[PDB]
Amino acid sequence: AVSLVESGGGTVEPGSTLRLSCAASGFTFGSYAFHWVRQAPGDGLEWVAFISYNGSSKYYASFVSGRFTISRDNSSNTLSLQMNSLKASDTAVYYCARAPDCADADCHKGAFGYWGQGTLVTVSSASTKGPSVFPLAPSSKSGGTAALGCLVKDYFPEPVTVSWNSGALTSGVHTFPAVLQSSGLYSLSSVVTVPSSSLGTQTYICNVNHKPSNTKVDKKVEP
Amino acid sequence: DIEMTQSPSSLSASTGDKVTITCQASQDIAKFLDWYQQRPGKTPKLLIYDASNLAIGVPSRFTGSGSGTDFTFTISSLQPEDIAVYYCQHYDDFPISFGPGTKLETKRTVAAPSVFIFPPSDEQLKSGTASVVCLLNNFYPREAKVQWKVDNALQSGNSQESVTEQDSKDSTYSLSSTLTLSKADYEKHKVYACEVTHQGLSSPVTKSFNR
Repeated sequence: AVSLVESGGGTVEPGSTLRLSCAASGFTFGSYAFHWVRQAPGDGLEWVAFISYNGSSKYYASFVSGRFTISRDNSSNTLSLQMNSLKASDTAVYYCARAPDCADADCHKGAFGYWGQGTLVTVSSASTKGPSVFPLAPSSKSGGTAALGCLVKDYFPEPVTVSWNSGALTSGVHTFPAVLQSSGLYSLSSVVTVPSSSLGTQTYICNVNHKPSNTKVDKKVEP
Repeated sequence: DIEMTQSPSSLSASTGDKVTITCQASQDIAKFLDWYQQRPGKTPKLLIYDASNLAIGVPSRFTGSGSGTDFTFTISSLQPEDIAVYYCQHYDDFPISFGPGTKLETKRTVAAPSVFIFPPSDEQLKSGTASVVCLLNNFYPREAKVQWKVDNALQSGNSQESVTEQDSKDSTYSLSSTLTLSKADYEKHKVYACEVTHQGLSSPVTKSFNR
């Protein structure tokens, strides 16, 4: 089967460089043109670059301005995007893509039938940092429906994952998209609604994982 | 560079509805025009290529038509898994570009949020910052406003919020807002309030606590 596996994602300081790769298998790599496409968090798809089947033609989006170089190695079944002089606005998930199957020597239809899995590139002066996990509970100063939660604060880069009670609690859970703070660090909340009566009998623990910083926290949330 | 546009920007629909959305190019792009679906948090998927051809593996409820500058994409009978953003994309020349997308959501009746306020934790207050959080739970439509107040003074510039993806079961949204204060500012003042306005509320709802 066509397989496109990306690597090289990570964090980069402004003005510095990062190289992405896409390893292809399951077809004749050198018979296909390839593209890079990116998507900033919460924004639209944005075309970045094209390389022809044999690498003789390369084209770039207007925002590239000579900073990125697409290349390929047809003997090793790899595609590359070398990105230089990166800026915060280049933060995105980057995808490689290829046309639908075709029988010709050069399959270059500008339709993206097969995509890589995507890899995140985050450009910031921030350094990799694990979150602090704080409880969200109602003021101590009974009766109705209560909300409780965890505030997963000041981490970099995305993403974090949150579960409740090791996945045993899923009903009424809302885990929100992170916001990017003025500090350059992310913060996210996760909440659950429960009857206020359960605050005395039940245990609520939020399980937070931030893989980039090797941070795993289990936080008991108590009234 | 060719400019691709899409209308509407967002569309509310019901399962079973016929959905028709449009795409326009700033010059004649013949039929060099494709359509993609992207479900929240997923990889995009080609549905229609060369204006009207059904992509391999894709079911018949999807179609596209048009040529030149004006194109249409249709779903004959919307299914729940079809709630997504749809993008058009030209390949008339280089540079290639996408349109900005049309986002679908599911219609439901108006629902006012339940509202909850959370003080900063004692854990957080051991350091120099205080975060106050307000939750707006299970509401529709997505538009809502939060106004933070500290000792009855309206806050500006020191909050951020986000909204969940529409719930797949009940078609509601939820919203979380965080007010960020220095510990000193938090300890200086007493009354913390979040005031919520929404179509489902006849007047604003305020939840508050006293530090």
